[PDB]
Amino acid sequence: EKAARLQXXA
Amino acid sequence: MAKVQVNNVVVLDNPSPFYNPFQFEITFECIEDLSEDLEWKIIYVGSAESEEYDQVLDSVLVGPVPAGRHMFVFQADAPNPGLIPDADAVGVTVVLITCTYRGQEFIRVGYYVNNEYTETELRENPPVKPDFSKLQRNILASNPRVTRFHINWE
Repeated sequence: EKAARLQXXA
Repeated sequence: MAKVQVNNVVVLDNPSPFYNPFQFEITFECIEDLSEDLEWKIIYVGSAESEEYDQVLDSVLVGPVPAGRHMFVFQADAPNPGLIPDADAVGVTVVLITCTYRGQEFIRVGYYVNNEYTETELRENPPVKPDFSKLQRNILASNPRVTRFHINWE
């Protein structure tokens, strides 16, 4: 959940 | 369906020292001739928590693009370490490749990037301030994160 910010990229 | 289809992205010169420029060989197909330009960008995620530390490494306008297959090497200088928060410098970060047509983003390709030291002492006892001249960038090229957004192509 560190990359939850980037959830507009799997 | 979409006028531009990205077929493949190959990560070149990898792994490499932190300061080496990024190199991505992009292949895309154009169904019909495009009236406008395609804007490609490479964005480096300096900090996972804060947007302000994303760095646009390079932006390229390609256009007009005739129908058919297009292949090009997109190269961009390495990020400015003067904008990478110390806590985020060593370990996993993300690099993104984005393309827009008429200002609308239609594809986003992300790669996890692992920045790590190569000397045993540094790996066991990393310096308080990250030493970018001793970091090795390893783009995890075998697993890209892709998102395709359906835009208005007229």
